[PDB]
Amino acid sequence: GYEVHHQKLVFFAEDVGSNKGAIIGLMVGGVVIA
Amino acid sequence: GYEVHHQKLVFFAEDVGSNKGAIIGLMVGGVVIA
Amino acid sequence: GYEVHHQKLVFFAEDVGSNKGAIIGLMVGGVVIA
Amino acid sequence: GYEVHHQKLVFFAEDVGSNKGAIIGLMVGGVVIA
Amino acid sequence: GYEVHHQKLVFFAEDVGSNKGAIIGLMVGGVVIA
Amino acid sequence: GYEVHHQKLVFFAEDVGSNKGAIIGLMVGGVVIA
Amino acid sequence: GYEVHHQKLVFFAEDVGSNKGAIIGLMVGGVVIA
Amino acid sequence: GYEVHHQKLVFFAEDVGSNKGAIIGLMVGGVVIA
Amino acid sequence: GYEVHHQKLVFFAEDVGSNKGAIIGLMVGGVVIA
Amino acid sequence: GYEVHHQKLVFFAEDVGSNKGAIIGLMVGGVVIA
Amino acid sequence: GYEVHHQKLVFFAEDVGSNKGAIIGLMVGGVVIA
Amino acid sequence: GYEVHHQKLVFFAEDVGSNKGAIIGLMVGGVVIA
Ligand SMILES: CNc1ccc(CCc2ccc(OCCOCCOCCF)nc2)cc1
Ligand SMILES: CNc1ccc(CCc2ccc(OCCOCCOCCF)nc2)cc1
Repeated sequence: GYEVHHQKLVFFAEDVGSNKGAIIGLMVGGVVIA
Repeated sequence: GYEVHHQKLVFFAEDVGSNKGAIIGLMVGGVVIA
Repeated sequence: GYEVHHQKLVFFAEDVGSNKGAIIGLMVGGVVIA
Repeated sequence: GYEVHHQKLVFFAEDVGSNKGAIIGLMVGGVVIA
Repeated sequence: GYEVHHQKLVFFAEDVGSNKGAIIGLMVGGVVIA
Repeated sequence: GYEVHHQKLVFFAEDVGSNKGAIIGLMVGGVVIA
Repeated sequence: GYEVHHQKLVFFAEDVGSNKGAIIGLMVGGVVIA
Repeated sequence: GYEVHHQKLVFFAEDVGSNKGAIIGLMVGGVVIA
Repeated sequence: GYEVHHQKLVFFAEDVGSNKGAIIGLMVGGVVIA
Repeated sequence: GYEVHHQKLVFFAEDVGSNKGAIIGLMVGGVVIA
Repeated sequence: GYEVHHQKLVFFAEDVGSNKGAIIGLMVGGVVIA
Repeated sequence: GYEVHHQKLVFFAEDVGSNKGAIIGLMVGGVVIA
């Protein structure tokens, strides 16, 4: 009697342009110097 | 008698332009120096 | 009585253009100097 | 009574153009100097 | 009573053009100087 | 009662053109100077 | 004039014994059927 | 004037014994059936 | 004026004994049936 | 003015004994049946 | 003004004894039946 | 102004004894039946 479907997970749906910095979807630990 | 569907999770729906800093969707620990 | 289907996980759905920095979908540890 | 199907995982769905930096789908450890 | 099928994992679905930097699908350790 | 089939793993589905940098599907250790 | 040190992040400090279920330190997306 | 040191991140500090289930430090996507 | 050192990341510091299940430090996608 | 050193990443610091299951340090995609 | 040194990455620091299952440091794709 | 040295990557630092299963440092694709 269990049913799971059509989940959805997005990080950056739209466009990413002319980036000159640091774009990170998921970070664990770690250092960022933008 | 259980049913789950059509969930949805977004972090940045729209556009990301000319970034010069640090954009992070999910961070655990870690240091950021923008 | 268990059934899972049609999950979906995206990091960058749209386009990525003229990047001059650091774009990272998932990072564990590690240092980034943008 | 178990069944899993039609999962899907993407890192960069759309196009990647004129890149002059560092684009990384998944990083463990390691240093990036963009 | 177990069955798994039709999984799918992609790193760069769309096109990659005129790259002049470092594009890496999965990195463990290692240094990148873009 | 176990059955697995029709998995699929891709690194660069679409085309790769006019590359002048370093495109790497999977890297363990190692240094990249793009 | 900036200095950060001696941070610390733990998920399971003590012991984990005779587990018969699902113990997960950090989960993003994904389904768990315990 | 920037200095970061002596960070530390642990997932399971203590012992793990007689496990009969699923112990996962970090999971992105994916299904677990314990 | 930047300096980073003595970071540290561990997944299972202590011992792992008599395991009869699935112990995974980091998982992306993928199914686990313990 | 940049300097990084003495990072460290471990997956299983301590001992691993009498294993009868599946111990995996890092998994991308793929199915595990313990 | 860039310098990186003395990084270190380990998968199984301590001993591995009397294994009767599947111990894998890094897996991409692929099925494991322990 | 770039210099990298004294990196280090290990898979099994300590001893491996009386193994009766499958120990694999790095696997891409492929099936394991322990
Ligand atoms: C607030 N809590 C917190 C906790 C932890 C952190 C950072 C942890 C970390 C761990 C490792 C790392 O780098 C690994 C370098 O591995 C390159 C090996 O390269 C091999 C070439 F052959 N960086 C950072 C930050 C904050
Ligand atoms: C409430 N929002 C929400 C959002 C998302 C989710 C789940 C997302 C997800 C994505 C992928 C996945 O599985 C990937 C299977 O990849 C195996 C490929 O194996 C290759 C063998 F060769 N599972 C779950 C749940 C909830």
